[PDB]
Amino acid sequence: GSHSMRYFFTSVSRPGRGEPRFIAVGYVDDTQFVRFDSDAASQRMEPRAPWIEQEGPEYWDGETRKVKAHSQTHRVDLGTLRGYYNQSEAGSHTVQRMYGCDVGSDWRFLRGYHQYAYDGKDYIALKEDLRSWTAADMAAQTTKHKWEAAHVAEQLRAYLEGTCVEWLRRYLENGKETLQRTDAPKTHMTHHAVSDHEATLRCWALSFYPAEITLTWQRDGEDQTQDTELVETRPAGDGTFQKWAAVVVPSGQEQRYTCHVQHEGLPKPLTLRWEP
Amino acid sequence: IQRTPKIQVYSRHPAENGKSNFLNCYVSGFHPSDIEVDLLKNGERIEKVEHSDLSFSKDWSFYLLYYTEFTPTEKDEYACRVNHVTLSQPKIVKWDRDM
Amino acid sequence: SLLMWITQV
Amino acid sequence: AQSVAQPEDQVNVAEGNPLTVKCTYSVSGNPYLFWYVQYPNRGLQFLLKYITGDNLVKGSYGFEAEFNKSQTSFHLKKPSALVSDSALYFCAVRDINSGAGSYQLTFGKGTKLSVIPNIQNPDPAVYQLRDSDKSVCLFTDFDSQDSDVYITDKCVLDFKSNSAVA
Amino acid sequence: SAVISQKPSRDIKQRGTSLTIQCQVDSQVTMMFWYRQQPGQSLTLIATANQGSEATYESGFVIDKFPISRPNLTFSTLTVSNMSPEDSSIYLCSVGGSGGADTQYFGPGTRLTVLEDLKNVFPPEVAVFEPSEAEISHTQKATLVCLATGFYPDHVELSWWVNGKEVHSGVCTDPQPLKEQPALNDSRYALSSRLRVSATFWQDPRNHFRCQVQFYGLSENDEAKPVTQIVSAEA
Repeated sequence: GSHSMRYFFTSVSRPGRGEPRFIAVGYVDDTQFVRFDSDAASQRMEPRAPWIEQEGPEYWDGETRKVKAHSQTHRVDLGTLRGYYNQSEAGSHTVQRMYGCDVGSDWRFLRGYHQYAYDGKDYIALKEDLRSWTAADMAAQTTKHKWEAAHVAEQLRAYLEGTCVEWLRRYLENGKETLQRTDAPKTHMTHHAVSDHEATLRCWALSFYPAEITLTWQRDGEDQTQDTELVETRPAGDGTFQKWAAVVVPSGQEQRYTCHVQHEGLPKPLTLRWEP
Repeated sequence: IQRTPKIQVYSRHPAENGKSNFLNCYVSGFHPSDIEVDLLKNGERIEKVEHSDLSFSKDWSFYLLYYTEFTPTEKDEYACRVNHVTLSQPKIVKWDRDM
Repeated sequence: SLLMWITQV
Repeated sequence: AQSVAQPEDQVNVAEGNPLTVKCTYSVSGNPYLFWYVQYPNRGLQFLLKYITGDNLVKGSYGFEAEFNKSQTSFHLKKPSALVSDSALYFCAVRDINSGAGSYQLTFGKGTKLSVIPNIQNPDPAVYQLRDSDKSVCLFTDFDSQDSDVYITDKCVLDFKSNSAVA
Repeated sequence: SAVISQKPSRDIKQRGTSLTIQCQVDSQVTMMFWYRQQPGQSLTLIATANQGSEATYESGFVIDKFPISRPNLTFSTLTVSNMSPEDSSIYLCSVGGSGGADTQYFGPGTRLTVLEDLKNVFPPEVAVFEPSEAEISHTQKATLVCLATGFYPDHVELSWWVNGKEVHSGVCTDPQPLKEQPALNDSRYALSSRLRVSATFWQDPRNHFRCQVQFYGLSENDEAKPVTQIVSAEA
């Protein structure tokens, strides 16, 4: 299996008195390990996975230092962006930041990234080469020249190829019991008559990690991307995920229909067929 | 520009009349970040509902999971009420036991 | 672990 | 860790000669370097910084410094000194590889630069000045080179002559 | 360019009291620090002013003694509680971004003189001295001298005004004042200054020559009154 570390930051302006909202969360693959919330009492970076708790006070203090710099920078940013777009202080605006890194099965650097958005739309992003920027509009171009002068991309490449990669490895080792597991899907099928001459078949996948899964339905082994309701992969609450797919079927003809489950924890891909 | 929340209402473990379980409401794909989410028990909301920390997907849209501890029966109807800037009124979604 | 150097837009 | 040594408390120079304020750095990772100046009764003012790229960095009023990796140095240089440049000068480093979240620059102790002005027409002579409403002594026009008796130090005005009072 | 107001600028207070120094900034900025420096000496970082939570303190500095508050990114205060003579120094508010390349700015400073006996605060006596006829003969020039004497604490600002208008050129004030009684623990100070001109400038009796010493002392909110004032003498 390959692996990722990702940090997601969301800052939101609240017009007038008091302060804006800031939420930061860290992920290793699809497992949240940290958070900071500005409305929380502690004003510290907090653990959200038992394997990170064992980190020392020097870790937690440093991460609390850095996340406050992230927080304060985002607040500064909100005013600047309001200034670039010539916007009033009355409106509520959202800033979002995402950065992190992926590794191969060899646990070497595969790619790094750093994406930034304003009101739910791409503003500026670092390219896969990590030396140059992709600006969305004229305001972002103004930031691009400033970040180019400040050698921001050099600093990010250093973190993304170096520090990011090393801490991911450590987290994968320290949290191996949870992070390096692969819970395969527990599958089954259900049958419900919808009319006189129609039935609904629903293919269920439960209790699986990681989240990436593929559920196809097939009629005579031909793909059926039409006539098929697919709910989004959703979280169970216990660190595993859930999904289902479904098809409307002319009753009598249930044995022609197959559901195909692909997943990391499945040695071979599964194939289900209804059986009374 | 503003996206509207998708809403799924569902249990952690498979529903079993008179046994412990966690009722979930997964809201997702919405923007901006502000959102109200209650869990109902025959039209009237439950007090001790927790939620996950806010994050977002590749298209920048937010997602959150709200949950509460519960014991279902045949008589009790559960639902998830959600309000957002995009919605003129709140959207109620009933818990389908087989979905 | 978080990035250290964060530069304002 | 990160630190800078400024190994010289006082540095002297004649007006118009080369001035050299020396700074070395020690850093675990890679350095961004900084210079700051303080004239009396003010905060530290920014001069220049080596971020990356060109090792020679030029700033203001003909101030410069070269990034020398081998000697681990970033000495401030200026070809011809003015008198207004007499000040407290601070070097400072930032370990760009640090991940510990201490964002502040780490400074040196400070080197005091004294740019002594030129005296073209030296003519040292004592004088005795009287109160218009009592008397004091004055040793003026000289070249740059007891519990109850009081003596002040050197002082230069603008023609330029030194002076000192008793 | 981030400019940093600090108010007050100078203040003299006594053992046991507490001063609350402010720091305003013309725009909103990421990191804020509180530094403390002796004149002509190294900077010592007190703490880091975090927006919306307790400041992070450096070893040797505790919140009980050094309260810090940061409501806005533009505004912060440092209080220094239960003061003593050793706490006397310049208190600097520093500011800057959290970027790698970003420059760290400082502010004008705040001079804090902490005293045990506030009754030893006395203002200066300004006496002007005339140029000798020997100097006029030798150089065709005239040097005026001004002596401030018998003042405490050490901080004053001497300046000359010719024909009721200030002059910086041809003027000189000492680098630092001198101790009148060097042996005592805390004695009074003395300062000198010079002004030079043409001989015909001084010989012209219609010309006016005045020495001006700003003495910063107490305020009217403290208990003749050695208040903050100007002292001046003419010739």
